[PDB]
Amino acid sequence: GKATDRMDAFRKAKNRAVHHLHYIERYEDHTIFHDISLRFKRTHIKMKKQPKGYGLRCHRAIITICRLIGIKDMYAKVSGSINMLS
Amino acid sequence: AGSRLETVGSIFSRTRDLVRAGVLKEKPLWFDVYDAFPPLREPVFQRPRVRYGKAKAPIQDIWYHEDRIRAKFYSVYGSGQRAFDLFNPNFKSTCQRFVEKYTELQKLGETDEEKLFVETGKALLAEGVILRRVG
Amino acid sequence: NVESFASMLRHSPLTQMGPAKDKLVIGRIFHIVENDLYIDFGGKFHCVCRRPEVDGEKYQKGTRVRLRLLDLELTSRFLGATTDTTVLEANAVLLGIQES
Amino acid sequence: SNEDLPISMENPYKEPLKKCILCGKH
Amino acid sequence: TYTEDFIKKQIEEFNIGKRHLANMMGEDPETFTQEDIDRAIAYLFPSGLFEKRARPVMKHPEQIFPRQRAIQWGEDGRPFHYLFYTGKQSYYSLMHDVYGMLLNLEKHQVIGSR
Amino acid sequence: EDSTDFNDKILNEPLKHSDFFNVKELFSVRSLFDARVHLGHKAGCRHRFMEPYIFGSRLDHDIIDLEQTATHLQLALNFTAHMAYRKGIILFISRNRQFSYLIENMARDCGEYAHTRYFRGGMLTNARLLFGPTVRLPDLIIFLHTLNNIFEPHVAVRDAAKMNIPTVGIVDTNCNPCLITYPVPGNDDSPLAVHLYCRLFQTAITRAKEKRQQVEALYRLQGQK
Ligand code: FES
Ligand SMILES: [Mg+2]
Repeated sequence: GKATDRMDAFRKAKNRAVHHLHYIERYEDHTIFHDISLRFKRTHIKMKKQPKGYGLRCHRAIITICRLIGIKDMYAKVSGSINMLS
Repeated sequence: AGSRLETVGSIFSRTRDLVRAGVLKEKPLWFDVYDAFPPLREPVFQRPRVRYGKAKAPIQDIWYHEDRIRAKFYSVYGSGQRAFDLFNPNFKSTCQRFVEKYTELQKLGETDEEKLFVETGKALLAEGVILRRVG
Repeated sequence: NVESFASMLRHSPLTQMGPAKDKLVIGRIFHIVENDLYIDFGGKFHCVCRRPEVDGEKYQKGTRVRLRLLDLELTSRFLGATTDTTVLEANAVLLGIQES
Repeated sequence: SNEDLPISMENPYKEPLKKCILCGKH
Repeated sequence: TYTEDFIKKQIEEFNIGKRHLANMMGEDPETFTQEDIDRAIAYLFPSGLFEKRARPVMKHPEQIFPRQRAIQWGEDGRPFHYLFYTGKQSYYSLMHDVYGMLLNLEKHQVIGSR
Repeated sequence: EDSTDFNDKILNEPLKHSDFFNVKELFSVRSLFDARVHLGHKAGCRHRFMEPYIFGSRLDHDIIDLEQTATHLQLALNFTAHMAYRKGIILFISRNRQFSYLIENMARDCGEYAHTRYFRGGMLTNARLLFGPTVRLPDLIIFLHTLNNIFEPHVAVRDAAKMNIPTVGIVDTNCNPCLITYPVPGNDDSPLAVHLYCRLFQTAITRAKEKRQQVEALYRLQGQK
């Protein structure tokens, strides 16, 4: 969301994200199905599957996204460029 | 709500998942019809690429055995005064008539093109066809 | 004993015609804008020939004429293009009027 | 099977390559 | 926005107020035209403002409120016009009618005006 | 208590038959060949994602395999009819100026809609602002010409997939069917083929509309007694 006032940028981004929703598949509704390793532009993300009780040990942003998705337990390591948008 | 991610998945996958998650309270009208009679290919967006190196398209040319005959007829004689009628599906051109006779004489047993080609022209001349050679 | 598509394509007039270069066909005028005459000759696209000066009156909608095709679709690829540029019409010469 | 299928053949209508006025001359 | 029900209530206030204004001036409510209304409103509410669109006015609601398009879809939700989703169903329905009359002519075959 | 029976007998019933409206009798492989539905563009204009539907190239002129068009056209006509039977909004789109009049008339005859003019940005994604907040968008879009006048995909193909609207399209050898739900490989240039498509979609829709009035009359008549 972009605007001159900060309160107006929060609305645009918030109301526009519900129209671009994903659906994330979860293994037993607590973690991912398998280990993932990709590269978006220059940013490397290597996520790993973990059992129940492991918790979230990942970048603070990923911790905040995972709670929104519903992933309780997963490990992730970010390398390359730490850009919040990539 | 909804999902405007045209590149991610398809309208069916994106709608099937949101309905099952609870976001969409009512499934759209077309949904029940698509699940019953789905298309042959799932409409997923895929970016087109260029072919490099020795890669080539699998498309092949459509040739027939009678194309060798037509190429020679047009070279020896060429398209006659008679004009084609492409509208008429069951239309036979002067060249096509020459092919039918040329092939019919091949069934007899002649194994050479020169003699078989020459004999075919004579038959048409006997039938009244006009065959003016380029010369 | 239903005819297949491979048999229709083999015995079709267009298929057996071969290269359209210097082929005499018969077209039908279906639209006329000023002198321009839009003609259909059983192909994918039409051809736009200009009204002859000698006898133009006879060229009205429905009139059947004689053509000498040059190309079935005007295409060409130019510097920098990834695909051919098509004009969506054929190239032909208006010889005269067909009389039975 | 069917006999109306096309065949793997080279272009019959292909025209000979053009030559310069001096082709074959010294 | 002004609905059809609102306009219908404005038509009833003008008709009643048109009979009051004739009772004030001593005229016949029946033969009381709009020219007499403008003359009575300028005597009772005299305004010398140079802009005539800023003076007191008592006209018919069909001449005051701007014309508005009717509703284009019903309860079910289907529009009433086949060229609705163009956004200019009236302009294109006219261009479609004119271009249809130019095709018929081909088949079977100013001083004051501006 | 009555909606379940009303819904099942009317909506679910046609979904149990392979061909409820009998649309396979409306056309044939020979009916398409006589309309020049097999004639495609040249090889240099060929699109990569249309190769599977190309039978071959005769003298640098791609030939569309009509055997696949029939199977693809059967699914589009069936899907089109089931949406008209369900009282869905159908919209026709084509930017070919040669056939703009023909298409606009067909939509009017079959009680459907058409958009053959310049497509203003936001007709679908920003509709509530252009028309109104209670507007109802189409439930099915039919592309008679998937390209615009600059030989590029129509913007509605992408905008329809954003709004989750299924699309039916007539894709030629120089088009992109990746985002078209039910594509029909066939010629989209000659007038003898466009008149056929319009005649087929106009008939499949008119049948379904009349088919529901018979199913409802029977249910209403049977319900009372
Ligand atoms: S072409 Fe110039 S020498 Fe053969
Ligand atoms: Mg095309």
